[PDB]
Amino acid sequence: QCVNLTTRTQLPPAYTNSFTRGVYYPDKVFRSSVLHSTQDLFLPFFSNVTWFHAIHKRFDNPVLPFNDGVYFASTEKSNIIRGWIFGTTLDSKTQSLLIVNNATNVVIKVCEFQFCNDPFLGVYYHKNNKSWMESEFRVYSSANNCTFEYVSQPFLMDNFKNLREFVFKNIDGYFKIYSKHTPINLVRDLPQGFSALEPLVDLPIGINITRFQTLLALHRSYLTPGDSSSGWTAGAAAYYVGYLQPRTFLLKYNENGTITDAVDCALDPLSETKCTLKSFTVEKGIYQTSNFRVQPTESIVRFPNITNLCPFGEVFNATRFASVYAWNRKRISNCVADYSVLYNSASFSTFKCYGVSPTKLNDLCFTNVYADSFVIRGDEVRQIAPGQTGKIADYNYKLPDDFTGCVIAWNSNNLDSKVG
Amino acid sequence: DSFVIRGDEVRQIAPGQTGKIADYNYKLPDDFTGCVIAWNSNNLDSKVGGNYNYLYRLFRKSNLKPFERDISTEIYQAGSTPCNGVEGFNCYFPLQSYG
Amino acid sequence: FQPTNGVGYQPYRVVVLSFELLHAPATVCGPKKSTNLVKNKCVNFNFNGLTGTGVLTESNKKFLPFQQFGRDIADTTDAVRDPQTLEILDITPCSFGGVSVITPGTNTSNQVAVLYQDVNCTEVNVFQTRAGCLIGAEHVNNSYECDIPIGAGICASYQTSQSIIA
Amino acid sequence: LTGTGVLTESNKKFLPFQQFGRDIADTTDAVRDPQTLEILDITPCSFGGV
Amino acid sequence: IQLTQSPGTLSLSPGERATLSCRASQSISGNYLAWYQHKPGQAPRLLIYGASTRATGIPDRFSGSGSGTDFTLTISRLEPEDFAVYYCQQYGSSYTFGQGTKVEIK
Amino acid sequence: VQLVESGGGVVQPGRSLRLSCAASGFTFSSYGMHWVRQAPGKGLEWVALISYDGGNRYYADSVKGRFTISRDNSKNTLYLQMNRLRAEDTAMYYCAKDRYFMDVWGKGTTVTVSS
Ligand SMILES: *[C@@H]1O[C@H](CO)[C@@H](O[C@@H]2O[C@H](CO)[C@@H](O)[C@H](O)[C@H]2NC(C)=O)[C@H](O)[C@H]1NC(C)=O
Ligand SMILES: *[C@@H]1O[C@H](CO)[C@@H](O)[C@H](O)[C@H]1NC(C)=O
Ligand SMILES: *[C@@H]1O[C@H](CO)[C@@H](O)[C@H](O)[C@H]1NC(C)=O
Ligand SMILES: *[C@@H]1O[C@H](CO)[C@@H](O)[C@H](O)[C@H]1NC(C)=O
Ligand SMILES: *[C@@H]1O[C@H](CO)[C@@H](O)[C@H](O)[C@H]1NC(C)=O
Ligand SMILES: *[C@@H]1O[C@H](CO)[C@@H](O)[C@H](O)[C@H]1NC(C)=O
Ligand SMILES: *[C@@H]1O[C@H](CO)[C@@H](O)[C@H](O)[C@H]1NC(C)=O
Repeated sequence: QCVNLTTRTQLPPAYTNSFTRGVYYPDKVFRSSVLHSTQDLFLPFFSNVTWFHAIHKRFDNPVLPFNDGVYFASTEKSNIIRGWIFGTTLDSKTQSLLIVNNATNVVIKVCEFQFCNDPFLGVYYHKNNKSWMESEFRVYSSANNCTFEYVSQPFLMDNFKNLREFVFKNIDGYFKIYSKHTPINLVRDLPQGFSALEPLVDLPIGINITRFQTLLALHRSYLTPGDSSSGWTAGAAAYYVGYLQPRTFLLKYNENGTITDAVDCALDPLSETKCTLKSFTVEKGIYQTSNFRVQPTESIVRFPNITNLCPFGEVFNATRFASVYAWNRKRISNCVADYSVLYNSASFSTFKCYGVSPTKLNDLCFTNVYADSFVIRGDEVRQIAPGQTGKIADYNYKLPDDFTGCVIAWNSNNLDSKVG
Repeated sequence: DSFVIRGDEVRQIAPGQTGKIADYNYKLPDDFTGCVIAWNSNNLDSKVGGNYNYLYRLFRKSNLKPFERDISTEIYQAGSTPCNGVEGFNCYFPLQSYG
Repeated sequence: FQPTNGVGYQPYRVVVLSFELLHAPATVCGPKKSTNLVKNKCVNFNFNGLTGTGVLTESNKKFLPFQQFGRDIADTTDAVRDPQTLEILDITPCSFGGVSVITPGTNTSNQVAVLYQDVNCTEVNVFQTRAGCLIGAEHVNNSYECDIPIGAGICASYQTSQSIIA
Repeated sequence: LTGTGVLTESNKKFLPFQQFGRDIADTTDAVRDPQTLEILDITPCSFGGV
Repeated sequence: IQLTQSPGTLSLSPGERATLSCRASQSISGNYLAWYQHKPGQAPRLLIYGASTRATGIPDRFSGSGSGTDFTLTISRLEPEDFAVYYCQQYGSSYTFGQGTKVEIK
Repeated sequence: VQLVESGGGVVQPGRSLRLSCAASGFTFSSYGMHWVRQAPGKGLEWVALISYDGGNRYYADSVKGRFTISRDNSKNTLYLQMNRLRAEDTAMYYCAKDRYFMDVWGKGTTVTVSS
């Protein structure tokens, strides 16, 4: 159930260029004979994608990242690749996503799985039911914390006569999948051309994903030795992995409503021109498309090299306070203060700021700060605000309408109350 | 989304609010489209000796993103010396219990 | 102010902090360390709370002992006095300009030339003209009739094996 | 999704995952009936100057 | 396949090195040879498989060697918990066990 | 990962006894299951094995014709039917899961063949 598989045939990873591949309908809207520009996570044109082989005993199935998305394409003839795995650590300590394809059905689970190294689906014969079953317990050992399950029709269906391209995304709470099946006769690498991927599902798993791995099948027909890193043979099935990025595309639509072409606006200045003119044809001439701007490299922070703390302690933790009609004023100057600690302190029942927020207050310099302090009762606290009326705001302490500062108050019944 | 807070913290469940709950426990986006419902549960969620089963995050290195949940129980390193999972000076437990 | 008073009638200690941004040396700052200053480079600067993006260079502008900041016609900052060393530094906004693409029609060729307007061929087969930095067009001594106008007497066309020439 | 217009039969072949169509102005061009999966065109009701 | 273990009884003390042997009447296929530990009143516990592969949780003082008809289990520095009966087993042609070696305290 | 045997006790020579093994905590239907016995103060003796799917069975030479091993993958149980018992069959019978070798062992059921 957890056998290892450590055949040792080392070959370097290959790279290929994705000429025009990975385009998918961003929304479920119909468009015809129109050019539409949209920004979304796409596979840039002529992108540097890795290449992995499974030909004989060379197997390539490492754990790869899932930074923002994946364009997964597979040239197959025997459906050797059965599914994928998604997660952060791929062990029982965290939740993980699983996608596998049984004959004429799909199994999707979000459990805390404990995958063994070099997993895979096993195929054998059962001698009852008279049919070669496909038990999946080689992939994962245990399944804890299951929350989601789902079954549907095959995602993958029938040298390489067919091409299956997939697009995976991990948007806020939805795992979105776009797929396409294209027949081709090319056997070496990706066929240059164009083909759009139609969406398939959008699973609301709502988890965090950073790594992913692929699942393949093995052939042990001609003979079967004991379970070990041997006795397995993999037919010719290779796959390419590409990471998506936020990109602005200009999409074309035909009469039918299919895409059939597109343009990556940041590929080259000619693409910038095409996107600017909202056309795939550019007439002879000069066009203004963008603006060159040199960006800063680093920040420069300069302040006087002085060292002193503002005496907020003798203002807030003062032994006695003043009456509101004779409210005391303290002028704070020539010092450095941390308003973050003041805001952090939960001794205050009222902490309202105007024209500036306290979180963005410990990085702004002022020439002078005035600290007015007094004592009022509960229902009068609301009168200490710009544009308020009452006995206190009219006759005792009035705030301007352009006030820039914070109003802080706290219940002092334990200190400012007498039994009599 | 359902949870339990105290009275004076109810006002913090709103777009563009600040506080221990909105920063470290439950943050609402500014483009929020929905309703906030609350009711006094003193008859159900209070114990004569105090109900200490409802907790809240008191310390956190930064504010939560909208609709983010933080259930970590790591020791909050308040100072410069690492804590190595040891509570004490400048090493606080990030969760506090309501009375 | 009795202990048995209602909360609305209990005493509360109020502290009102008011901040004033007098155009003057800002002394009360919040707990933030300064950094070193880099000259002749595009940087995002912060001088006594005044922020912006630009190139900081040496200047010969004689600020008076009481003057800390300079301003331009648009009321934007022209120069500042370094709060640590009392020298005057000019603030020059970082180089920028429009980007134009000079191309023959797509019915002929997909090769294009890019003109960076009103910039020198520094920050960016490179031909410097008074219209900006022209990259991708070959400079040809032979004159011809203007085809695709660029400016300042320079025109471009698609000719010979074929390429864009200026 | 609400609006005013004349609902007619259409020959616009929406894909199985597509539910709504849109025009150049981003207004709704056609909809798929949620009960019977057919595509109906939406033509704004006749108007004009007097 | 008959497995003959030797010696019948081994008397040692903690800290010493123990060598246990297993001989098969026929060559073991695929090095399919396993070792098991049994304490009184307890079920057996896997120690070694594949002639040389340590089972999960087994400390590194246990090591297996040998091939063909001749196999050895070595305990490099005996601990008090290591005093027990040890059985070898082949699983390449049916499933047969040795008669056991008792490791006792001298 | 737990095996609990049942059905032990005294049985007169010549009569029959059926042992059962209840499994939980693992994918029972994917593992072969063995029976092993141990006479008092003597060594381990393999008795029988059944494949994960119940298609293949094998028995020790000393019990061929008399013992039958079976399993029920829907109920996570393995059974050992012991017919025509002899006094020399008295032993503790262990239920054990194949990993091949056996890596999970039950506590065993004591079977005494006596009058
Ligand atoms: C998803 O998980 C990854 C790693 O498991 C998180 O990345 C970490 O984010 C914290 C944020 O404070 C950093 O301090 C760590 O250094 C990051 N890890 C690494 C390896 O760099 C990521 O933040 C998680 N996503 C969410 C939304 O919490
Ligand atoms: C792709 O990467 C390889 C090295 O991994 C590099 O040699 C090659 O030039 C790259 N190609 C592109 C188009 O980035
Ligand atoms: C996940 O399993 C653990 C057992 O380790 C359990 O404590 C936890 O409550 C489970 N998760 C949920 C959401 O029930
Ligand atoms: C799609 O285009 C083909 C020819 O390009 C045409 O025959 C077909 O009818 C079109 N589809 C629809 C739904 O009109
Ligand atoms: C390109 O121009 C020629 C005439 O100069 C014209 O016949 C041809 O149709 C044009 N190409 C396209 C695609 O229209
Ligand atoms: C570009 O900079 C050089 C200095 O290296 C100067 O000689 C030349 O005149 C500058 N050209 C323009 C167009 O600014
Ligand atoms: C143009 O001619 C002058 C002298 O005749 C020569 O120095 C210069 O390099 C020529 N320019 C080109 C682009 O050939």
